[PDB]
Amino acid sequence: NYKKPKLLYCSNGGHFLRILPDGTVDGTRDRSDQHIQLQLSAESAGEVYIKGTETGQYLAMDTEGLLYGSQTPNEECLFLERLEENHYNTYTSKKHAEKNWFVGLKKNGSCKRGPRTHYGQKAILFLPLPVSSD
Repeated sequence: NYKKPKLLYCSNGGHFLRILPDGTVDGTRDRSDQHIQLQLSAESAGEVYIKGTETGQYLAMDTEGLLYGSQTPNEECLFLERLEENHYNTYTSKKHAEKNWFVGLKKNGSCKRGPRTHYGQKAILFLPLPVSSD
């Protein structure tokens, strides 16, 4: 299990985080979706980038709290990872950390924008899962 892709499974409705070619970020319940394979890479300890391998885009959060796919890994692409007691993780926008804006998905699969997210919500809980070698 060395350097293989990962999925991020959201507790809220069981959606996998999805980064679409047009830069849309949402969730899908379809675990065989073509746009859910991710590479999580660390910067400093507890800082991560989340890259959609099928498009080459990095997960980013804009100044309004909306998730989008960025072709370039810039300041808006860094997230602070925390490991909750329930074994799911949360991801906080580093650039907007003072606002406590999380990566989040609604039960309908759409992005729950930064200001609509809230600590303790199922919307913000993501479990990293493997993708098989082949």
